[PDB]
Amino acid sequence: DRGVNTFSPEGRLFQVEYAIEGHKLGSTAIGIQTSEGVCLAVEKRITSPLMEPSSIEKIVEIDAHIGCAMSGLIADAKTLIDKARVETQNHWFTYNETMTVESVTQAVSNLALQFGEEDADPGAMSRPFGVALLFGGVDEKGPQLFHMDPSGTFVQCDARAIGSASEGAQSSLQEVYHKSTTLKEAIKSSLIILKQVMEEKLNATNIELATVQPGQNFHMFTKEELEEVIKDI
Amino acid sequence: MAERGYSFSLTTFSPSGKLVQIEYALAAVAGGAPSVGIKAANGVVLATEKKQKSILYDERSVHKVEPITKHIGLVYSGMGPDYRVLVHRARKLAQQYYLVYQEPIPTAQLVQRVASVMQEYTQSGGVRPFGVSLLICGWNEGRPYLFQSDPSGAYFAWKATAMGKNYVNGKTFLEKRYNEDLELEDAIHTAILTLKESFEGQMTEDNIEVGICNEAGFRRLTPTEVRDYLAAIA
Amino acid sequence: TTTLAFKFQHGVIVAADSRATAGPYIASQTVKKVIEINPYLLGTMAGGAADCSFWERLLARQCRIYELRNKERISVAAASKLLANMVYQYKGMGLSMGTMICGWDKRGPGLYYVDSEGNRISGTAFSVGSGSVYAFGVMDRGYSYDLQVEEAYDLARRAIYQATYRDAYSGGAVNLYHVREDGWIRVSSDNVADLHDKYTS
Amino acid sequence: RFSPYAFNGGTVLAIAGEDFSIVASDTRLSEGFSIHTRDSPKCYKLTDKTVIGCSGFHGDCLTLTKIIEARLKMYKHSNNKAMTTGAIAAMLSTILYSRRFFPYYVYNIIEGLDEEGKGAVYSFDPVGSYQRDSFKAGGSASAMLQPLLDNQVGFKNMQNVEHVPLTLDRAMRLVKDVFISAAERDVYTGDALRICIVTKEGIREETVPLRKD
Amino acid sequence: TTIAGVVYKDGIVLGADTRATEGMVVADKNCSKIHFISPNIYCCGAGTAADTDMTTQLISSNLELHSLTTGRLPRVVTANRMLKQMLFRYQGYIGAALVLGGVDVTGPHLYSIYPHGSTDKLPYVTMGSGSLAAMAVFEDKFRPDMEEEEAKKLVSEAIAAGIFNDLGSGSNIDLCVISKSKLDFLRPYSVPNKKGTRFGRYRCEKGTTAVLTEKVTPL
Amino acid sequence: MEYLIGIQGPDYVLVASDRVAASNIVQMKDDHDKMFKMSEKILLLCVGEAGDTVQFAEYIQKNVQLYKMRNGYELSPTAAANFTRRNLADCLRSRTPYHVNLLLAGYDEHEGPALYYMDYLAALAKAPFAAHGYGAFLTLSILDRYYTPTISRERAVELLRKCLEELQKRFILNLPTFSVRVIDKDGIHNLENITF
Amino acid sequence: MSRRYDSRTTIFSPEGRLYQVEYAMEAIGHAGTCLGILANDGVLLAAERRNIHKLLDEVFFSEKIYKLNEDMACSVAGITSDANVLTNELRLIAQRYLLQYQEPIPCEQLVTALCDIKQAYTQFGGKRPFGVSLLYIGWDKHYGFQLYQSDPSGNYGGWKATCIGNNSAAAVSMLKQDYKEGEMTLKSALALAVKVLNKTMDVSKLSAEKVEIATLTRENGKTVIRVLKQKEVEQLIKKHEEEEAKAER
Amino acid sequence: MSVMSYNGGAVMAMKGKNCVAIAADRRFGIQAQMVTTDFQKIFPMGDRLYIGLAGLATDVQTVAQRLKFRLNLYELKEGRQIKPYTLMSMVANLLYEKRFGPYYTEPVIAGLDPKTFKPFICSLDLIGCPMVTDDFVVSGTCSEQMYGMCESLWEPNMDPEHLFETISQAMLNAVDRDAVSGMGVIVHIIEKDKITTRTLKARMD
Amino acid sequence: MSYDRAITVFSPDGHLFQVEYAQEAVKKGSTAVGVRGRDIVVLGVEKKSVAKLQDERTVRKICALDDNVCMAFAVVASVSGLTADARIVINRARVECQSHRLTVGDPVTVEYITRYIASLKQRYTQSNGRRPFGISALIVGFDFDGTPRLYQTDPSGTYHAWKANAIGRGAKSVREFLEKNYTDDAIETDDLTIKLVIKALLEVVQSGGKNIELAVMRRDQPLKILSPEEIEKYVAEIEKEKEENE
Repeated sequence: DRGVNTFSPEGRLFQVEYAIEGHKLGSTAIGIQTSEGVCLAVEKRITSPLMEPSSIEKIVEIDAHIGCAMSGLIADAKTLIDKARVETQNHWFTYNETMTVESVTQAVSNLALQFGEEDADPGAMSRPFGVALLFGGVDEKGPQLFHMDPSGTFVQCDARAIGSASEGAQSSLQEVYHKSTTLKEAIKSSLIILKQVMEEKLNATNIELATVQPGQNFHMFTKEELEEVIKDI
Repeated sequence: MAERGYSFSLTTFSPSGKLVQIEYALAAVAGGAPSVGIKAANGVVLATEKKQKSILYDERSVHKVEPITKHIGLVYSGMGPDYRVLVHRARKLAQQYYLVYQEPIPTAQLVQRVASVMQEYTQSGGVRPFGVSLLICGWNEGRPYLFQSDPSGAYFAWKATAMGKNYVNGKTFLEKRYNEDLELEDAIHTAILTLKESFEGQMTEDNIEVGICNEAGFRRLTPTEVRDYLAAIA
Repeated sequence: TTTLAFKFQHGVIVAADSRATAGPYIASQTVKKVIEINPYLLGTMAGGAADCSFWERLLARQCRIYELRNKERISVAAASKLLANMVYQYKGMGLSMGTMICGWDKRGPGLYYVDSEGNRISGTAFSVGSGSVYAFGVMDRGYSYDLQVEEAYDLARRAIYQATYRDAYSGGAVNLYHVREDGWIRVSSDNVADLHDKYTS
Repeated sequence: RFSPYAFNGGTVLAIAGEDFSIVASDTRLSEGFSIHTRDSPKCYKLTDKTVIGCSGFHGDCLTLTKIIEARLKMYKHSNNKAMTTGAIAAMLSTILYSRRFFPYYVYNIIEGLDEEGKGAVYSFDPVGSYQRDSFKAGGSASAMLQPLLDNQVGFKNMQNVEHVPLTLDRAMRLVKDVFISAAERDVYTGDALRICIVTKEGIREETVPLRKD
Repeated sequence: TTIAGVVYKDGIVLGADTRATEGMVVADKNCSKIHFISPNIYCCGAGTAADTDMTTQLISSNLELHSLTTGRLPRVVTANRMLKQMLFRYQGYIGAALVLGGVDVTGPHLYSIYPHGSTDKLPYVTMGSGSLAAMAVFEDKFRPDMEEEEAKKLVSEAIAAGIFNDLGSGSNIDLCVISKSKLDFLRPYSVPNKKGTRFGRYRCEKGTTAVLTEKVTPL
Repeated sequence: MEYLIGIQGPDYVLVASDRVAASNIVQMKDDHDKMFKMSEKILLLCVGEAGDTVQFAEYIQKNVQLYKMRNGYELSPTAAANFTRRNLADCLRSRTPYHVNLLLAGYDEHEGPALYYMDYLAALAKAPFAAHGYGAFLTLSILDRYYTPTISRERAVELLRKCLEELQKRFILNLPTFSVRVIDKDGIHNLENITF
Repeated sequence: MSRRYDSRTTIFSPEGRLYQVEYAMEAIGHAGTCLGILANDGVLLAAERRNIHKLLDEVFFSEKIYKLNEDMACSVAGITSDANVLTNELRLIAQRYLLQYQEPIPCEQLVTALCDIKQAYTQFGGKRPFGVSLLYIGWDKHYGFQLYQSDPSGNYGGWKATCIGNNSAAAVSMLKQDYKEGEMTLKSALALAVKVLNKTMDVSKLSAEKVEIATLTRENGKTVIRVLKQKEVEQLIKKHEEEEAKAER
Repeated sequence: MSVMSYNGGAVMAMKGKNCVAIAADRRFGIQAQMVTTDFQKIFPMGDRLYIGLAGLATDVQTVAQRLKFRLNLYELKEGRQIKPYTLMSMVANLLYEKRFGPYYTEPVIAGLDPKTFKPFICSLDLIGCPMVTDDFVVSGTCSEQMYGMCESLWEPNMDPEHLFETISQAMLNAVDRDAVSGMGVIVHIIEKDKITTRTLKARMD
Repeated sequence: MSYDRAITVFSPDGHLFQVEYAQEAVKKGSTAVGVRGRDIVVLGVEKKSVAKLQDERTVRKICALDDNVCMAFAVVASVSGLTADARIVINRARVECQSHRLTVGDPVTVEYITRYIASLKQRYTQSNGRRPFGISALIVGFDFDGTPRLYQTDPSGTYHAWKANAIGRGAKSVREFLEKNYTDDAIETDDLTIKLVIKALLEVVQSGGKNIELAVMRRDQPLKILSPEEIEKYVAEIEKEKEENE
């Protein structure tokens, strides 16, 4: 046998190459930075009407003006989000004003790769998480969308997609989405791209949208708002 | 000076449903020196073979037969190093008990304490169990007592027991030679005979150690006293 | 029973009344300041006295509740803000104390008002106040205060109370910051000076 | 206030006046630890950017510990938050020190005088126990009201029109600074040597030594 | 309170003590043994406050036991001194125990007096309890500073008898503990100086001064 | 420490307990609408009494503990058992840096004798009894019950014992206390009793 | 090195069992008969005494009947080794509960504290589970008389009558056949238990060296924990033995 | 078993010895210092239910210490058949008290017990920091322990009857409540025998 | 600790092994159904394997975490009850519920417990030498609102609210029969909700009232675990209703 910790002759670690694949398994999430605000769209993709569609969430709040859509293993991401909630309010106690998209994202990413399978502390990871997070909000600086990877490489984006359609969708965004496309048009761009990975057509019970716009706090779109974008796709 | 330890599964159950390590530990004690313990009900007598097979060993203070405390002693069979830490550990428990109560630790109480240690060595990984069977003796609270603790961490109560090589024959010779309601003198005589029935042949007083236990205390007799006994036995 | 952050309940709102003050009561270290701080839009509080101490405990209260309210999508109550502050402050005790905050929110069992002080007192009453000089004030106010006063009706009540209070009070360099809280919102009625309201009323 | 026991005294008196984008901070030019003043030279004031100028005075042991720290907090803030040091740096530092000094009682009043990294001028006053507020008058030391008044009367212009009928200009504040320092020597007997006034702008640091009158 | 001495003679070591063990200057108990027998080799006299002395002897006895068995050397009084000094420091110099450790090594018999100080104190011949100087002062007086064993044993017993006479706190039997390193002869009655008057006459009473309305055995 | 005012009169028709609403800091009353008998469970009460602040503190921890046994056992916990467990918990807190003397007042439903009140001293002492007072006031009220005792006493007679006390309390006691919450407890629910 | 040696017996299997608990389950079956039956005035335990020689000291009350508290008692099926550490730990837990609550501890409360520890070994750590399954008998205020069984990961089940050990299926079916849910008294309850032990065990007349029977009986409002002596046991053997004799005819 | 201080929670024990038995009287009151309002709650514990130790004074330290000791007693009792002697418990108590620092547990112990099941009697009393004393005469214990010992040594014929003794010891209690003030009213006698516990209720003022 | 040997290591399949091994162990058996009503939420498990000699009163397979939070569990094998495995999650969850109620004066919601289950599974994953529990729990309870809720969790730690769900022995099969039975009247009438749980359990294998145990919660009032005698009466009335519709 050989370990998993080892570097391969390719020049990459095994555990990490697997973790990227974990991102690819889940549901697709689109986070678009427009200069009118930042919208995050995610597919519900429900298979049963007995479910209550409000409680299927994959947009969770890091902050009260930053929203986050997450992709890959839904469970694995949730822990990172739990630690993020404590930091944003903590930031309020110390600085006396609310956390930025950049500050929160770099701090979670340090934890992302730490892995030592044997002879490493139980207060530290044995394996990396297979989640890609999309932190999208507008903060003191302005609309910012930052993308976080399970490899712990953070980069600033304007349009990013992650999940099963991740490479396909990301290329397709670069095409339609530009900074000569308005916020409502970003919502239309995401909906079209969403359909190949979805098993059915787009509906207001099969998307969840939330936009954080200047001068406003995070709003979870209501059934009427979801339905107005459904009418024209 | 950098380690976390390893704990791994050779100390978990096999498919047979018995523990892989315990059987091997029992094999270590079978290979050992034979050791008999007899409760007289007039004192407890424990006998072992002094020898280590070269008699260039000083042993006038180094013995196989060691007092733990004022009237409780251990005699062992099996592994010498493992016994050394168990002797030292057993004393430490005895003195801890001695601080609180004023009486030295009972044989009944002491074995459970020792048993936990035997248990850690089996159940956690990266260790292995002690391969020493213990004959624990005392006279306390108006009755003389003999206990057995085998290497697994079981303790068994016997009134006459034999160990080591030909543990089976010793138990049968004890059944036969020793009867109930006999005295202390008779007990002492029978143990040296069980050791004759349990590895046979030539004996000197530097090939045997005999120690007698009373409320006066456990003492391992001097080389001369043991010599007189030899002549009695066949 | 004391000033520095004080609240009395009504159905329609609660009255939030507070002081702008710097330092002990012997001199100010500034004149311009508002010590009034909005930790959450649930209500406003702000004190004085031992300055680091009030800000510290409220900041913990603010952290815990806000995270829980914001993430869960369940509104935190009067009872919850009070329980966080209480649990934290006794532990921290021996590291200066003097927290005087008034907790408000509307709950399932109707509107609830709890008064949080740094002794570890947690009180509901007609009007309560924690800090210093309102101790005298609760006496006149109770008479002129109904169990349920309307917001407009309540604004007129504050103006009269105050206008006599400045005449009695000899603390200068203050403003009366008036806020009415309509539940899980907080709006500022007026931030009128204590020197102005004696002339008006 | 308090009479030096907890930490060594080092006297000194701070006056602060905020205008609209020019703020004068003055404290005496001395390093003390003992009743006598060691050397006129000081490093009580430390600048972190042209955007922010901090003054820590009193006890010299306190003064060096916090001021360096403030340089560390600035560095951390530019990296993570991505806002250059200024107002934001100021609010953060006053909380951590004021916890540190106040159980064993506070003998330094640090005053961050700056502009925010988004703009708007702030002058910030701690008592010694955590508060931050924006002010247009400030008095800080044991005599935490002796300067405060002049800035209240002259800057605010509340029952006053003979320092200015409105509010002071840059030219006017610097004229007033020299005058105020000459006055202080008369009342407060805990000074020796020279009084140093630093005028902090977003576009010009100014320093002037002024002899004790 | 207590009156204890142990001696270095021309034989081995003779410890002398009055019986009574007192919680302060008042007797908690008028029975038992103040000079205590531990393991076979170690005897310790006790003096000063009762609460501090009994427990110190007991704790050191475990430590000394471990050291004796492993080392297989007989206990040394210098060794005994170091253990009491280290233990008593651990506690932080709480309570008053003037302790008399005395054990026979393979060389001479060696006797030490350890006061509560946590000192490395080497006597010549010592008496403890009360005031350390006050008890010690007697040894210089009656001993010529070495005489035969039998003469010395009558001498200690006589000097200790005088302290019992002078200080009424000590009461009941005077015990002499002749200590070797396996022989502990505990002679209860070396001298009885005083004893009580018989408690022959009652102060008993029939029930008509206090009565009983129960006699039952619960289960 | 004892300089509250509680009385609990145990009978097996009812148990009547009353307390003042009068938690006062400074010169005026912080509580004067909050009830001073706290609900551990729907048939069980703890009444914490001592310092004003320490009272609220004792209850919240205790509340979690009672409910937890209810969950664990899958029946209502034994009264005897709870009362002893509330005594171990108050002694454990006594060790801890903040010294807390707390007078607890146990109301429980037991397998016998009927409605039961188990009595708690500021010696942090659990005691089975019938006829109890808590606070500085314990001393006079226990004595009044002693002249006229009944431990199966009907509700009308309970009002008479109460009223001789209330006029005395108004003029001779340092607690004139016109603000009181009085409740009488049957084995199923809390009923509110007249207040003088 | 270290993982390779680790046989990965701590891994979950797809089916939803732990390999170790299953292998421990077999360790209980090799070992002797331990059965507990519920009765309506007391409750009784019958365990196989496996220490027969003519030279026995009897330094313990029994080597399988353990009084855990002064209101609980238990019997053993499994390995004596595991039983000894475990039996001590069971005593600290029973005894602390007795201090706080001051009422006899539920049989259910007693299995659960240990369970965490059992589970801990199996899932992770690579530590063996205990080789004994314990039948706890007790009376607690809340339910009245109860019997609880624990398994090698601490899986619990409340039972009126249950048996584990050697010829566990035979003993439990037989006992199921005559008695179903608490149809008998304390007197009759000892006679069934010895009868079952008789069939299961190789000696088909038994003595008191072969069986050891323990009773836990609620007398004058207080739980009495007594290990019955050899003399009492012979009386119980003659009663079942005689009942068997009539059966044939 | 053991407690904190001496009369700061009442409790006073006196023993007279009979050839067969030991008689022990104690008031049955309870509550701190002077007040002894309530009367139902114990101070004496059983450590074999034919051997007892009693520590006397504050109830909090009485129940916390007594229970925590019982756990260790019990484990030893079950383990070794021969349940721990009189002698073993006096020494156990000395070591357990000295061990603490915070809230110092200084009991004045009265051990009332014949040893094991055997018919050999013991009575003993200990000091506040309770170093052990072997004795087989007579024992009185409490804050003023020395007063009860003096008087307990003077009263008996030599060894009165067990019957005669319950009546003496009850009268010994009754005079003593008057000498202190930290206890008074209600008196319980436990005649402690080698095979039985006779509990008798003495007449109270 | 010294044990840090791997039990979970990440797969290129984009999963965690244990979690998937657990998920199939809830496919293969231990039917647990829950429906959410309009005053009351009822959860039911089928099997305690009452063979007519076992006790029914003291056995709990539905455990009250709180007095307004309760969970019913499942995951089975040859080692059929994984009660032990559940018992850990149950004890830590019990303290946490109570703890949340001390700090935050709102009664603890099911949504808090569900995030807490998602983090416990995960935490066991990240720690060296440690493995996720096999349990799936149907977390029932009441919020601040007093609104009845039924939430369901999976062995990974992902939660959804659902009006009615069935898991065990064909999760989808029991749920699609039960889907017809979920009507506006059924959710409104409390008595009809108790029958809905029992009616689902009956589809896999019919009869037994002792095998079926269900626990009921009404408002923020404490958990009441129903007598088996109450169940037997109820299965008899359910069987006749099936003949009536059909």
